[PDB]
Amino acid sequence: NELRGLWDRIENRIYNLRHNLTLDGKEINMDLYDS
Amino acid sequence: FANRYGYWAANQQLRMFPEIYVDPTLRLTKTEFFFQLESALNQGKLTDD
Amino acid sequence: ALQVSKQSAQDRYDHFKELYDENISSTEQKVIELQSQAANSLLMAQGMR
Amino acid sequence: VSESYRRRRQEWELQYKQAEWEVNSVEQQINLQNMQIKAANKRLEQVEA
Amino acid sequence: LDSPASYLLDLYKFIQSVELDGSNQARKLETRRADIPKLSLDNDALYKEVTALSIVNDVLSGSAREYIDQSGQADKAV
Repeated sequence: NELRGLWDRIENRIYNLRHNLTLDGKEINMDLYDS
Repeated sequence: FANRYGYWAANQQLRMFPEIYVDPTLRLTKTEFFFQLESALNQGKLTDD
Repeated sequence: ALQVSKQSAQDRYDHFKELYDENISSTEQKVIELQSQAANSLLMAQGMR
Repeated sequence: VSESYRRRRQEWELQYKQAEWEVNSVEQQINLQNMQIKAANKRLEQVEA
Repeated sequence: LDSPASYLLDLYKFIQSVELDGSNQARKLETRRADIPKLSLDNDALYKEVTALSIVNDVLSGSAREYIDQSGQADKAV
């Protein structure tokens, strides 16, 4: 079960790094408002 | 069956995946010498030396 | 601003399952064992007499 | 000491990250003030009209 | 490989070989309380098997209502 949890963890972390600008949070875009 | 869910499935998988069961925390009989490795590694923060 | 303020309480709450549980670890057990091991103080002197 | 140095970091870990998120929370209160600055200007011109 | 079924069958094939016989109630009651290893539908229904207390009503009442039929006292009365 550890192999299957491990390879899925690295796939999720690559997806996050491939977006970058989240850091799984929201670094770049925040507090903006309109109207 | 005293306590049930997850506890039952572990009856097989804790034998059927040996890599779950392998750890340095063995049933150690070698107490006359294996303590003489650990009492030097018995440090809170340490280095490669 | 109300949706932002929620995290001030929620981040202060949801960490603490790492402290109201797992409140002990294997190193701070040995901090007791090497004190209570002095139960041999019934035996430590007897070869004197 | 090996446990105490491990326990110590957690108090500063929480203290920085809560303060960092209140540095995030205060940004809404300063951005909100533009609306009352606009309202006061959109108020004054009506008495002149 | 392991499943809700491998947990259940490890009980079911175990209770079958608790064989002591004669006048004793235990199997007589269990077979009167009838259900079987393939009750209804199939094992993949589990997510839609989520149900309220209403599931119990026909297990009690559905045998109970047979008394007028069994005794022969009435039948046309629903």
